[PDB]
Amino acid sequence: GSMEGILDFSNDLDIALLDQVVSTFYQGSGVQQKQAQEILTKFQDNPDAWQKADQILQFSTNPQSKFIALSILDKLITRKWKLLPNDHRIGIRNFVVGMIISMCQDDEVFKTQKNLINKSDLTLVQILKQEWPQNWPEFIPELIGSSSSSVNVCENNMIVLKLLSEEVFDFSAEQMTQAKALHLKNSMSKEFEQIFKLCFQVLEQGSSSSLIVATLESLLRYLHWIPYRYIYETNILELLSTKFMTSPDTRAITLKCLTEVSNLKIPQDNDLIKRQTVLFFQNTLQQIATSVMPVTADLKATYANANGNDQSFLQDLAMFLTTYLARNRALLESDESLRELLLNAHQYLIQLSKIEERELFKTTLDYWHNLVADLFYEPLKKHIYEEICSQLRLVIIENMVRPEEVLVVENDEGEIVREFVKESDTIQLYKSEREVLVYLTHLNVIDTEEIMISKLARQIDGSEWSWHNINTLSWAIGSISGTMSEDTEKRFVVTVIKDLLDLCVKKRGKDNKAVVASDIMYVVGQYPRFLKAHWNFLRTVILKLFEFMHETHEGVQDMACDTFIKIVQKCKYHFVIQQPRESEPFIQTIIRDIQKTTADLQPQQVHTFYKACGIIISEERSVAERNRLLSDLMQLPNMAWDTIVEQSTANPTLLLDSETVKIIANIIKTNVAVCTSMGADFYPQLGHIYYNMLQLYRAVSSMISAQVAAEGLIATKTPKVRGLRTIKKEILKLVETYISKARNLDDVVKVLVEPLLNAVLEDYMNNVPDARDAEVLNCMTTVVEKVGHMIPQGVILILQSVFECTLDMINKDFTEYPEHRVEFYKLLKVINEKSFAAFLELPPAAFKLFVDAICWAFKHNNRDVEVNGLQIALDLVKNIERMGNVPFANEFHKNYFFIFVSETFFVLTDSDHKSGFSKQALLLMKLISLVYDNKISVPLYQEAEVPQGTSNQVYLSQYLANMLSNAFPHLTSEQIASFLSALTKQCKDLVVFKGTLRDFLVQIKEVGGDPTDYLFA
Amino acid sequence: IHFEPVVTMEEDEEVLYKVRAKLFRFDADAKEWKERGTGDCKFLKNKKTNKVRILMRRDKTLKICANHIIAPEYTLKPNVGSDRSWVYACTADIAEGEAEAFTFAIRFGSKENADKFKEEFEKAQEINKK
Amino acid sequence: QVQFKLVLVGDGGTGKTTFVKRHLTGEFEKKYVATLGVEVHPLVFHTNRGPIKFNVWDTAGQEKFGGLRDGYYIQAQCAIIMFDVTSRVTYKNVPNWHRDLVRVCENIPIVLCGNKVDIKDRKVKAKSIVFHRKKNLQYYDISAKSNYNFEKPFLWLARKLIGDPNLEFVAMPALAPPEVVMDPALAAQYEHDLEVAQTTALPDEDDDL
Ligand SMILES: Nc1nc2c(ncn2[C@@H]2O[C@H](COP(=O)(O)OP(=O)(O)NP(=O)(O)O)[C@@H](O)[C@H]2O)c(=O)[nH]1
Ligand SMILES: */C(=C\C(=O)N1CC(F)(F)C1)n1cnc(-c2cc(C(F)(F)F)cc(C(F)(F)F)c2)n1
Ligand SMILES: [Cl-]
Ligand SMILES: [Cl-]
Ligand SMILES: [Cl-]
Ligand SMILES: [Mg+2]
Repeated sequence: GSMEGILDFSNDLDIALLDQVVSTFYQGSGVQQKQAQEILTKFQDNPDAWQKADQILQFSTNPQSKFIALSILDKLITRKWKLLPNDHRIGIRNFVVGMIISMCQDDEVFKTQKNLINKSDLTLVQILKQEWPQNWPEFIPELIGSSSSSVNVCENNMIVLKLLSEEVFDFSAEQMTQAKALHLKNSMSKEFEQIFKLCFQVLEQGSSSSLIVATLESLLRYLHWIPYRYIYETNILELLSTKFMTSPDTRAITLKCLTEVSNLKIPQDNDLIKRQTVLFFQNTLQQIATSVMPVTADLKATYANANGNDQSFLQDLAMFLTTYLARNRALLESDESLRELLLNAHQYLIQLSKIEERELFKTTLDYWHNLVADLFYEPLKKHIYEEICSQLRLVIIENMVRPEEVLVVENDEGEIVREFVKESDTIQLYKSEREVLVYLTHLNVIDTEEIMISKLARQIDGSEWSWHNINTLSWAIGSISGTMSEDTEKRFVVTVIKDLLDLCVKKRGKDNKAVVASDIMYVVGQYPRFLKAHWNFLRTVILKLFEFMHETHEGVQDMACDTFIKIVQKCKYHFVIQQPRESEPFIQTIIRDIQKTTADLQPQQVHTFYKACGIIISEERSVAERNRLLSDLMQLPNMAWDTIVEQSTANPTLLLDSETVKIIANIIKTNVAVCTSMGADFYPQLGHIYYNMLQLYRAVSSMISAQVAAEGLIATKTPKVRGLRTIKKEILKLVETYISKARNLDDVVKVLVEPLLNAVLEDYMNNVPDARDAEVLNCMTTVVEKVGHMIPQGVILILQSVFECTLDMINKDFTEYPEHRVEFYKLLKVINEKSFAAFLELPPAAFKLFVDAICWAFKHNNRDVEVNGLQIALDLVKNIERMGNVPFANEFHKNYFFIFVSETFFVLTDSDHKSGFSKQALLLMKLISLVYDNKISVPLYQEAEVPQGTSNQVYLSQYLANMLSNAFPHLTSEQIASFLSALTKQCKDLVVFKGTLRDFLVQIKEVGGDPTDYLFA
Repeated sequence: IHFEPVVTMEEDEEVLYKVRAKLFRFDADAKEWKERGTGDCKFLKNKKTNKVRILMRRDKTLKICANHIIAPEYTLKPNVGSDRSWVYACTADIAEGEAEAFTFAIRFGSKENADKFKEEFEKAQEINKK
Repeated sequence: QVQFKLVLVGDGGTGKTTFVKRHLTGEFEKKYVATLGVEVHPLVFHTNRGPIKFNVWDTAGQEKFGGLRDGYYIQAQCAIIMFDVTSRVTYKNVPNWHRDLVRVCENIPIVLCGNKVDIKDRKVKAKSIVFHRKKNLQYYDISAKSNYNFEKPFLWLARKLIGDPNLEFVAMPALAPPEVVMDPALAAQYEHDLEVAQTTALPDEDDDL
């Protein structure tokens, strides 16, 4: 195609053609646009393309072409500047400077080509980063001088200085060496006196200009780093807080500046400076009230209208008020003449807190947290804010977000339904709102109670009735549990429940009933202290939850199950004892009627119910009685199990019933649920099913294998095979769950482990990859974690069965078998921690695969795998070091030391594993320190490669210099030598060592980095 | 004394059946099913012409992910991996614009819902026959 | 007609392309195929104020595939900055992307999106996400995989661009579909295509739907 002509550098660049390709890309569409994009990228990437930049800038009539030209230059300047002959550096500086001057002196261009001029300015700043001040000492003085010649030049100079400050102070940490950043920061600091003079003069002699706005934009950046004296020893605060607050065009930027002023480092014990800090705040608030809106204004309405920049302004006002007050409100709290200012500022925050905008509300809520936590502790302060706090109680109570526990919500058709998914993004918000409301309740429990009780009264009489209103109030009432004394809470809860029961009688139809039921469940579940004191009520609550377990409304039904277990987790002791005037502990009553109670529940809900019963049973510490309760609880699943075990042992065929498969899975899941809450106490139940369960595991394994053989790999996708594998997975889960909680480890080893390994390991090894359950690896991890020290031969067996076959599944790419990948490395990690001897016993070929596997883990971008890989490597090195001067350790170092060093360097430097930097650095430092400390007892080099006496320190440096020379050929020998000298000297100081690595990572991205940078200290 | 006061194209259709579902289309070029939408799948009978269509819209965006006549020629078939889905060939769906043929799969929250859909699908087919 | 240039930026692997594809076709692409420079896609939403068209410039997040980089931002009218809540480095880079973006586009509405909230092990804690406040960016937790809040960035941007805070998505008109009979000549090829479809398992059979 014709657009490709611009890629032929053997001919002259057709600028007209370039402008067409550029236009096609930015203004075109579809295929033509796509082709132009590819062409432009190729053009841009040509390493000689920079040589065309002058011609483009001169002859192009397309501003985007010129932008692209500048991007080409930026790439050259940032990466290859010192590769250029000196005349090309001068030439480039000159035409960039000249273009900027030329575009500023033509008013129409300066007005209409802002994008191109900003890009030019940034490109200039890239040259400054390379050249200034050492090879451009007069830049600042000449910029200052040029500013007087022209208003356009002066404004543009402010943009250049803003960008320079950003590049030096805000964005240098990642992009420059420590030494170069210090040099540029010191250089800007040394000339700032004169920069500030220009800025202050401009601000003094102007009003609302684009020049003023640009100057203020530059000031915002300077405030990040300049000494406070520039702000406090000049008249600049008066200008910022008065004059520049009056015009809307300057108001936005001025407010941001004042926010950063509020963050300056300022002396603590100077009365004069305190006065100035008060004064600018006073001025600012006066300007807001007279020029923008009074304290009474409805900011909720204004924000919602969204005119002009109003939303941004209100956001910025919130940021200003919260920032200032969190730091300085004490300055306003003692002097009676400052009380009105203090309270007015807080009244604006109250108004801002009524805005409907979740992210803004979090910002103001953070402030309110800061305030109320201070008032909770600081003597004599809360009374100042009593009216503010009272208003805040109302704001929070009226804007409570739905708790995670409340599972019903109103849909688009006005029906109250079960939520489709969890509202995950309001979890933190709820916690934050609760935190503030709890503090507010403590600050004035009478006010809080009066507000809540009177609001509830207005729900009852109907005056304020709505789903929104009863919900937010109920959630607020639940959320303050624990704030009142038991005695006070008693009266409060009784009044609330009486009123909530009135509503539930009156408000009818499934929607209302669901709303009110959800609110009572939430409140009741939030007050276990009350429930523990009032058994008759608790029993009544539980019986009512059981009724709700038969609700046709699935939301209410599900919430009743959650509320049951929530109450049980806190009140379980009261279910296990025999209460006065009861004939039996309530746990007996629950268990006896469990079939009827749970008949309408979905299986997972039944499992939750059983889990709750397990919590209660584990309260019984008399073993005989606990085991009897456990036996009673498990009666139904054990009776179903016993009949199945009889049938399956007669016929493997009866297990081909999908109905039976579901029944079995649900039995095992019920066991898992009970084991989860009972832990070590579950053992007698485990013993009842264990041997038949492992036989069932084997039988189901045979069915799966048979199905894959008969139908192909596709069989693994079928409902039948998935159902069979669910049985295997749940069995593994049950065993893992028990062992993870077991207190009698002797029984685990003597009774559980051998049959488990016998049942699971060969089956994993001898299935095709797609039929292997990652859950086997997960189960073995827990086995090794808990009893690995007691089963050395068992650990060896685990490795033999899973190591090589799993490695082969995951070592072709980084994505297949993701769960196997993750569990594989967790397993290797714990074996290396708990039973290192297992790796010592591996044949040398298998040990080599182990090293390969660890390094392979390094190269993952998946954090779960990467982190474990780096830890295994570090633990392995420690394991080897612990062995001392023995043949295995010597051979390990001879074979693998440099493999670990080089592999670690590779992931450190390839820009694709940045998440692992800290642990990579730790590992590298350990490796280097081993040689530095002479902890490797044999030569790391083969003989005649280097003189016979040669220390490993000398050889390590030679090896690394050669490795780096070949991997990074654009580095000078001195850069490499200096880097390595520093790195090795610093191998006992991790923070310094990491700085040196970060400096190296900067230098490898450019040419001609200064080797003295590695002397930074 | 007078005080002057202060100054979808599914309207002609009956909803025979509604069910929550996930719809897939088969990409034959790749060899995989790709999701087309999740939301309410409705069977709509046009009150003027008595013809029954499937109309399905995505949650939140409300974009049409299925729009086609429940043709008497169509046949719901099981998918190998599911007991709660149907697959079928559609010759003329206009969710994206101009009529286009697809192989669809539709999956439901449960087997019971899937079996209800098929019964309703076949009822609708008999209506379209009349 | 009413169309707006939207640039989508953020670290490689954050879900930019997956997010756009979800909106374009409804699909969820599991594979990670790195975007090369930029991919442009038109995307239309129907609203109570008429149709709004976004020309989505889905840019490459991988430095090695960055192409024209900030060159893509020229004349953008809005933007989405993406990160991954399971990867702290991607949040750490948000200020870098924002810097590069606003240098070219000085006054546009921008949404910041923390993607992949479906993943249980979240690493960028909700409480940590504050960068948007001083920069006046909207923020949403999202998941391209579960569709959690997936419509929110476009709804907010549309509201800002049309200048109507009460703008809502509305159900697009649904024209009567045609009656077509299968071509008898293609019936045998129909049989084959359906067989392959029936015997290719549906993905994510453990999902609620
Ligand atoms: N779990 C989960 N995975 C997701 C989500 N969104 C995207 N992914 C996955 O993340 C990977 C990368 O997605 P992709 O959209 O290519 O990322 P990108 O930001 O466009 N990368 P690039 O900048 O290189 O083009 C894919 O494997 C995709 O399936 C999500 O919400 N949840
Ligand atoms: C209202 C019950 C109702 O619909 N009634 C009573 C009638 F007059 F017979 C008609 N309603 C909704 N929720 C409750 C309620 C819930 C709970 C629980 F904590 F379990 F959520 C407890 C009770 C209790 F009885 F203990 F007070 C009531 N009542
Ligand atoms: Cl431009
Ligand atoms: Cl208790
Ligand atoms: Cl040298
Ligand atoms: Mg992409």
